[PDB]
Amino acid sequence: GSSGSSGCSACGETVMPGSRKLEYGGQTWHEHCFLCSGCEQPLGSRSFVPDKGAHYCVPCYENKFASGPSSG
Ligand SMILES: [Zn+2]
Ligand SMILES: [Zn+2]
Repeated sequence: GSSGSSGCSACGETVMPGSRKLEYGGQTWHEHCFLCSGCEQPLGSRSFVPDKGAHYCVPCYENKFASGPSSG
Protein backbone atom coordinates (compact mmCIF):
# COMPACT_ATOMS: atom_id res chain seq x y z
CA GLY A 1 0.00 0.00 0.00
CA SER A 2 2.23 2.79 1.29
CA SER A 3 5.60 1.33 0.32
CA GLY A 4 7.19 -1.93 -0.79
CA SER A 5 10.23 -3.78 0.53
CA SER A 6 11.32 -6.61 -1.78
CA GLY A 7 14.89 -6.88 -0.55
CA CYS A 8 16.95 -10.07 -0.65
CA SER A 9 16.40 -12.39 2.31
CA ALA A 10 19.76 -14.09 1.78
CA CYS A 11 22.22 -11.20 1.82
CA GLY A 12 19.76 -8.44 2.64
CA GLU A 13 20.54 -6.29 -0.39
CA THR A 14 17.78 -4.61 -2.40
CA VAL A 15 16.50 -6.82 -5.21
CA MET A 16 15.59 -4.64 -8.19
CA PRO A 17 12.90 -5.60 -10.74
CA GLY A 18 15.31 -4.77 -13.54
CA SER A 19 17.24 -7.99 -13.02
CA ARG A 20 16.81 -11.75 -12.66
CA LYS A 21 15.29 -12.28 -9.21
CA LEU A 22 13.13 -14.75 -7.29
CA GLU A 23 10.12 -14.50 -4.98
CA TYR A 24 8.44 -17.32 -3.05
CA GLY A 25 5.99 -17.31 -0.16
CA GLY A 26 6.31 -13.55 -0.31
CA GLN A 27 10.06 -13.32 0.26
CA THR A 28 12.57 -12.40 -2.45
CA TRP A 29 15.96 -13.92 -3.27
CA HIS A 30 18.60 -13.06 -5.87
CA GLU A 31 18.98 -15.35 -8.89
CA HIS A 32 22.36 -16.10 -7.29
CA CYS A 33 21.18 -16.14 -3.67
CA PHE A 34 18.21 -18.47 -4.08
CA LEU A 35 19.89 -21.86 -3.63
CA CYS A 36 18.83 -25.34 -2.52
CA SER A 37 18.87 -26.37 1.14
CA GLY A 38 20.35 -29.70 0.09
CA CYS A 39 22.98 -29.34 -2.62
CA GLU A 40 23.31 -25.56 -2.36
CA GLN A 41 22.53 -25.21 -6.07
CA PRO A 42 21.16 -22.04 -7.71
CA LEU A 43 17.50 -22.97 -8.26
CA GLY A 44 17.15 -19.54 -9.85
CA SER A 45 17.17 -21.41 -13.16
CA ARG A 46 16.35 -25.03 -12.30
CA SER A 47 13.03 -26.29 -10.96
CA PHE A 48 12.51 -27.11 -7.28
CA VAL A 49 9.96 -27.65 -4.50
CA PRO A 50 9.28 -25.01 -1.81
CA ASP A 51 9.12 -26.87 1.50
CA LYS A 52 9.00 -25.81 5.15
CA GLY A 53 11.18 -22.72 4.85
CA ALA A 54 13.44 -24.94 2.76
CA HIS A 55 14.01 -24.94 -1.00
CA TYR A 56 14.78 -28.43 -2.32
CA CYS A 57 15.28 -29.26 -6.00
CA VAL A 58 13.26 -31.96 -7.77
CA PRO A 59 15.59 -34.64 -6.35
CA CYS A 60 16.38 -32.95 -3.03
CA TYR A 61 12.60 -32.95 -2.58
CA GLU A 62 11.64 -36.40 -3.87
CA ASN A 63 14.56 -37.75 -1.85
CA LYS A 64 13.65 -36.17 1.49
CA PHE A 65 10.02 -37.20 0.99
CA ALA A 66 11.10 -40.75 0.19
CA SER A 67 10.70 -43.71 2.54
CA GLY A 68 13.99 -45.24 3.62
CA PRO A 69 16.18 -46.01 6.66
CA SER A 70 18.91 -43.92 5.02
CA SER A 71 20.66 -42.05 7.83
CA GLY A 72 21.66 -39.12 5.65
ZN1 LIG B 1 21.10 -11.51 -2.31
ZN1 LIG C 1 19.22 -29.66 -4.28
